[PDB]
Amino acid sequence: RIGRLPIPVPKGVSVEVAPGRVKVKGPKGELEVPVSPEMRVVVEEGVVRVERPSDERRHKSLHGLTRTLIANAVKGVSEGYSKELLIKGIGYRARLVGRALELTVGFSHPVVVEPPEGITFEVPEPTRVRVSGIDKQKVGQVAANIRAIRKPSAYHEKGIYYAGEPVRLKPGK
Amino acid sequence: MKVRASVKRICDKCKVIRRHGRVYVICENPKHKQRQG
Amino acid sequence: MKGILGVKVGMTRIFRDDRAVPVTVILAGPCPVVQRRTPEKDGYTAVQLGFLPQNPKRVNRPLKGHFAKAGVEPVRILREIRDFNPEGDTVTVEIFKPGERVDVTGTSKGRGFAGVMKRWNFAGGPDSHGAHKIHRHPGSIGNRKTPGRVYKGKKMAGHYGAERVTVMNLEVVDVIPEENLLLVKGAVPGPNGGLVIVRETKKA
Amino acid sequence: MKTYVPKQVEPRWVLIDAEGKTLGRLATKIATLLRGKHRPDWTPNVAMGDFVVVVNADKIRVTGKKLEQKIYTRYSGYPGGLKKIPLEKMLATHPERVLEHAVKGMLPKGPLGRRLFKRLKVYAGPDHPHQAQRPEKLEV
RNA sequence: CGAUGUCGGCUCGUCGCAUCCUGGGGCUGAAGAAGGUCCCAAGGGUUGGGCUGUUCGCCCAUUAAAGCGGCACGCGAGCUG
RNA sequence: CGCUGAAAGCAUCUAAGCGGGAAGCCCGCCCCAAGAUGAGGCCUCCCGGCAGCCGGUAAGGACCCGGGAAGACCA
Ligand SMILES: [Zn+2]
Repeated sequence: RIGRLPIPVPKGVSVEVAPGRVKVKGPKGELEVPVSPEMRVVVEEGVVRVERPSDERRHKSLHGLTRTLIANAVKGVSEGYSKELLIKGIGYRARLVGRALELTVGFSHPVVVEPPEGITFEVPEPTRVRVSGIDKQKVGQVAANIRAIRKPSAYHEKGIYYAGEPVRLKPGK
Repeated sequence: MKVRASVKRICDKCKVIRRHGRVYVICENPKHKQRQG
Repeated sequence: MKGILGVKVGMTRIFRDDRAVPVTVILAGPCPVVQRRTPEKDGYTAVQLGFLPQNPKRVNRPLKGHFAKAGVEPVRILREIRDFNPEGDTVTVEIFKPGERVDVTGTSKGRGFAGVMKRWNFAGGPDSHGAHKIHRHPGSIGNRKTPGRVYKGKKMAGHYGAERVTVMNLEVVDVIPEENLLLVKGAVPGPNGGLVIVRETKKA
Repeated sequence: MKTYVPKQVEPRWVLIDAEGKTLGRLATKIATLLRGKHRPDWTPNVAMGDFVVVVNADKIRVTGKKLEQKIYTRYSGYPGGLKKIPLEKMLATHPERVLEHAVKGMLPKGPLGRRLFKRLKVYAGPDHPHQAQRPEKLEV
């Protein structure tokens, strides 16, 4: 229950507040969160918080978003994130090529993906792939594009699946 | 995406959103996916 | 972007690979640059090419001084190749190579006050069944009281041709170094002897 | 006792920051200074309003979704020749022409009005070539 | 009503989108293909012929398709009659 | 169609934000175009007497003439 919540700041994480933006430099790396100036950043060592100036809908909204968002950021520079994908479909798989990730999921050609900056493509197997990095949204963004490449199949388990993505396919012939 | 003016819940799982100035009947059933218009 | 001045000497087909590939023959070089359009000086990139040479006793003092600031002999025609900084001081056909794609810009043959059929391929009118004196008119040219005028750009009689025209994606069939002749497949705008500009094609 | 008419007066240059100010409001005050209706010697039938130069026209600001929902359109006279231009693109290309359009929408028409529009000079960005004219800065 | 020439065809088009095809997509009683429907989409195209004054329609053969309409049921100081 | 995500513990493509995404729009291709009176820019050439005024002038141009896949004339 969420802007109410306090955001712990387990070092080594340098929560640097700027006007309308924070700069958090954790062990895993660094980033900056641009933030609404209307919301205060309660910069306390160990746990930082946010104080919504009123309780309008915009301020509970921006309060929860700012709090949970910056918490995601510090958890980013402090731990980074991961989002796996269980590539399915017979003969469908991938393999990292340096930084760029080759993926072949049944086209007239393979498909290569380039990690943007931190973004790494872990290839546990050709069938499963990890995409990790400090960013929480960006992992879901690049991995999002990955699943967008070969979406799930409605009639067969043949498509790029998220880890934990519940496989619901309808019957066919 | 059923388009209509009187978008409404169909099942209890029919969740409603005002996404980008429009009202969407989003649910698990793709048949239940409705766009008010 | 490579280009060269040239003149349409004529057309002819030749035989490469058992194909009578028709080409236009084009006396292009040599083209001496006279002034390089630089962004600091002119706000963009280009050069200024003299082709063909002109009688010294047929040139005005302004142009003469323009070739004194340059170093070239007085030359009849002078044009600009946009976005082309030739290292050399006289561009020739060597900049191109047979098989390279080019686009040619020339002035098509001036057809005078062209009729509407020849100018826009209007069907005109029938030759019989009572067509009264209208065998080549455009028929109606608008609408009634709404809007009750003539739109801009309505196709009508006028000068068909005699205009800067560019055919594109032509192929360099062959270059002729000793002659400054160039061979391009297909036809080129303009009459024989009419000046033209040969340019690398913008396609891809 | 006829009403007083002033003699010809040298127009006093005026610099105005386009930055940070609202489009419509700023254009309003710009038009006001342009008319010379800040001067007690004002007279309608003569353009004696002041020359005006503006900088950072790009730095103008506009309320709401007007970045895109405001479409500066034009008309070529040709069928289907209605060229709609959103406000964003018009900023990327010709913000100075944005302010030109907005203030020109507020000037009185007629040849006096056109000469008045000549009397205005926009410059997107912070600079302008009128230091010789002594552009008096004037906050609004 | 001291005149606003009336159907049809021809020429020339321009425009709307309530889109026929082409572009994109959603759902499917979508296995694939072909589909149905709906949404976004007006850039371009949207055939030749037989019948009939006809528009319309039927038919022939095709097409990706053979759109519906507005423009004085567009267009005679442009034609025809 | 999304990712992140509060309001609203959850979830939410949206509210902050970001992405993809069409023969569609803009540009990109071609042509016109500084009467763009906002008349743009670059190069080169020319240099007296009664804001002016006159003078022949310089550069230059025009008329004229031989023409021309340029053309009704003009251009
Ligand atoms: Zn439902």
